[PDB]
Amino acid sequence: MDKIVVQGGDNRLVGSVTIEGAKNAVLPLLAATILASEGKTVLQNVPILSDVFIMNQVVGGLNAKVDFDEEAHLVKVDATGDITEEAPYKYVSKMRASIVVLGPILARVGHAKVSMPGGCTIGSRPIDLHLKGLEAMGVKISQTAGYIEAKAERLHGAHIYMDFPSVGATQNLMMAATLADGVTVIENAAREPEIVDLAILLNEMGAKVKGAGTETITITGVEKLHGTTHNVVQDRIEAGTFMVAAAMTGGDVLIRDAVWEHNRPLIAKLLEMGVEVIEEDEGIRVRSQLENLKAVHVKTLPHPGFPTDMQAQFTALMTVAKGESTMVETVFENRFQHLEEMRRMGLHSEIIRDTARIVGGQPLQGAEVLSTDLRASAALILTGLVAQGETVVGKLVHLDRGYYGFHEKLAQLGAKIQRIE
Amino acid sequence: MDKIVVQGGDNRLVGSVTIEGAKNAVLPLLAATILASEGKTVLQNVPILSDVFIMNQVVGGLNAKVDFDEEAHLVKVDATGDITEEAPYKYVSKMRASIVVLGPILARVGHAKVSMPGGCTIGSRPIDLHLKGLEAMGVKISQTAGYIEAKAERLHGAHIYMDFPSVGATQNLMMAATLADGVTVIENAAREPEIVDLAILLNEMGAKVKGAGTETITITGVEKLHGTTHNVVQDRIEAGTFMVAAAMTGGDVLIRDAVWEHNRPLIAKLLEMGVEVIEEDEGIRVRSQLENLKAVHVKTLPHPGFPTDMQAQFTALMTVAKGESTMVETVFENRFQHLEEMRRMGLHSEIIRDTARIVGGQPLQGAEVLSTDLRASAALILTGLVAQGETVVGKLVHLDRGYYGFHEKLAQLGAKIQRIE
Ligand SMILES: *[C@](C)(OP(=O)(O)O)C(=O)O
Ligand SMILES: *[C@](C)(OP(=O)(O)O)C(=O)O
Ligand SMILES: [Cl-]
Ligand SMILES: [Cl-]
Repeated sequence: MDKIVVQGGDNRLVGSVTIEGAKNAVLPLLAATILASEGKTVLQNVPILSDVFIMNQVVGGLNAKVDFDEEAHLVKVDATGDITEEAPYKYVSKMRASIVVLGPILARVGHAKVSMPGGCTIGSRPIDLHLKGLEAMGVKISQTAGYIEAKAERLHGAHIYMDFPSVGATQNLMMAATLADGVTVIENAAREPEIVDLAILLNEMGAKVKGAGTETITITGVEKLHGTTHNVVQDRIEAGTFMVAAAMTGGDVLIRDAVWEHNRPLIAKLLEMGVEVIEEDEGIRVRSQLENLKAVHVKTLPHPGFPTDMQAQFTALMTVAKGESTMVETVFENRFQHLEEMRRMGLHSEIIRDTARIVGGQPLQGAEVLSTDLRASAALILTGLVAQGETVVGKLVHLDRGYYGFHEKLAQLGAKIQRIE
Repeated sequence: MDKIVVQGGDNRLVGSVTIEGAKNAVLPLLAATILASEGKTVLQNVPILSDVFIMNQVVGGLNAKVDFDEEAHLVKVDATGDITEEAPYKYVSKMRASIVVLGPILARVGHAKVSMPGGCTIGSRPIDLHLKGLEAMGVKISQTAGYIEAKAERLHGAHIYMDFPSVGATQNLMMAATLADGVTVIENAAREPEIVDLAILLNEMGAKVKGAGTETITITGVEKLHGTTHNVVQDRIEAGTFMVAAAMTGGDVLIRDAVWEHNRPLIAKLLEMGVEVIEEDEGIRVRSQLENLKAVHVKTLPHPGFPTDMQAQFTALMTVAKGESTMVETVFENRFQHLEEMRRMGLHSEIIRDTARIVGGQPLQGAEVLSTDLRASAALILTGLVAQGETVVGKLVHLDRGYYGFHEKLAQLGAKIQRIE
């Protein structure tokens, strides 16, 4: 379909950029609207992304009324009617994150039918942590012709120790627990900012959720939740993507209203590399002198460690620094596909299992490249800014799941970039 | 788009099956036709596959005349004219194996322009072994706007120790060596049957290639090669796929004219599992009693070890054996994607890095599933034969690269299977 075309070199980025609401918070926040049996829920700062339109179809398919005012970045949900139980294959097959309606359907309805997710290109993503935790809460799981068929005669709390701090499983279990009998304790919980924002929404709806952001979340079940109005937290991955873009072009960019505390492990590694990062009244400013950039080691880890969703973009910055950088991806088994396409731009990298070694300063050239996944697409476009000549990036269906107007925002900062239909 | 629909649970396969010429031999054999400056080359037993049509476009684009008589399974090549140098992005981006014209173009023309391959879904596949070996032969490598630019002022032999026995790099280097000055020795060479068949063709064309099938290939360069007529070796992966299908359905199938020596590590593991494998005058017969199948351990390795191109299909057979089987995939890093789609059919598997553990005897159900790659597609269809209910397999573009008439061959053995347009 469309292509993004970048004229390489001389793309120093200068100016200010507005960041959308978080893709990875709005999807579970929309799932949470099913819990409210009284009042309507309004989410503000909603990003206009393909994944949001799909989740609105999933929630609407449960007999909730979903209205998306795109100009106002607002979604209104009326879940006060009789909620139904099915999340069909036609939606789950297009977006794995659809799975986070399982918990709220079980809490509100007591039974659910959710298509089992299949393979994902960036790694094996089994949902046993979701299903094991729900079984501990009294849910009987069957699987029939591709569907998870879940029944809770009397959903109840459980003391769950997570083998891994799964973001999606933590969200599913927290939401199921809000209307379960008694207390649920999730040990080794995901600590990501999106977990915190979901807990804020649930507490605004009349739930009793404590500890979000720590390794232990405690939920005290209640009889019913109420709708509320809530601003989606800023997208820290879109914010971090523009911080990386500023750093690798020797730019000076103000990322408007960026949250320092969400951006911590990225900001610390940018400061270690020699990038300047300044907290100002209107946002976080990122500036760099290209000759000051030094190679670093990064290891992706569950929050508060370095976020896997920033890894591909950070490897693009490692290409311009001085020395050999090392990126260790521990969260996803197969998230270095962008480094394979970057070979076409002249980038040599050494990949052994979960570790990529990248010598900075190689003389890259623009080439025709194809996106394999959302963050890989952004990493290819960022590398196109610094390569010599013209880069053409295709398979933009991936970029459109998580960035709104990426080429327009880069062009207003001074990049020679166009999106051609 | 097209779908394969399987009615499962009762699909004992009985009868005889014809196997096509090898997709992994015909592609390098077609590249080798560029070496012949006198006489035309005729390949017989050519399979009707999408990859063959692309390779015919690559070779035709070098100013060789390529005629494919599909009814006769015959390709005729006239490379006696002035051969050109470019293998463009529009072909390499659709088929990585296009890269094996680099060696023969350098041998025949002395310069080449070949699009650099990018990412592949089943694993990182860098071509450094190809380029390092060509540099040792006097080729100067540049990279410009996505293309490998290669020039050999006077191509010559080299004593190359391969870091890994790469099939494609071994093919590229042995073809380049045929017209180089002096002797080339490839240590730690690929030993696969497709290497042996390519060496047979080169020797029939007047080359001096010795040692194919062993860890050391020696090539003595000559001035020019001549066209010849050659039967493509039988596809041992299609043959092995029907051996696995017979075993997992408790069938009795004669795989016509199968070559025992090419099928060795697969046959030995089938015998260890309890399958009966009988060498007969018309082919290799595979029979099994389902209650006799026992779990086994398999590790993929370079030939003569167990072939990675049989791994996915063999994991489908592991689902019906008694006990816990283990599959270690050492050749590719991302080749367990079919096991994630198989969770939709009810299959639980434990995947840690390169190792998959599969408990046999789980009660699988048919579901709608999507192919991720060629051998994964075959593995999903085979699992559909034994699951209870209807399996629908999509994304058949992958299957069509390596199997001709797969659903028709299974239906004539008794499978309840249809390909719907
Ligand atoms: C991965 C990216 O999951 P999703 O697309 O989000 O369902 C995939 O399917 O490749
Ligand atoms: C792998 C399968 O290589 P190819 O398709 O053969 O070029 C890929 O590109 O996914
Ligand atoms: Cl389904
Ligand atoms: Cl021979």
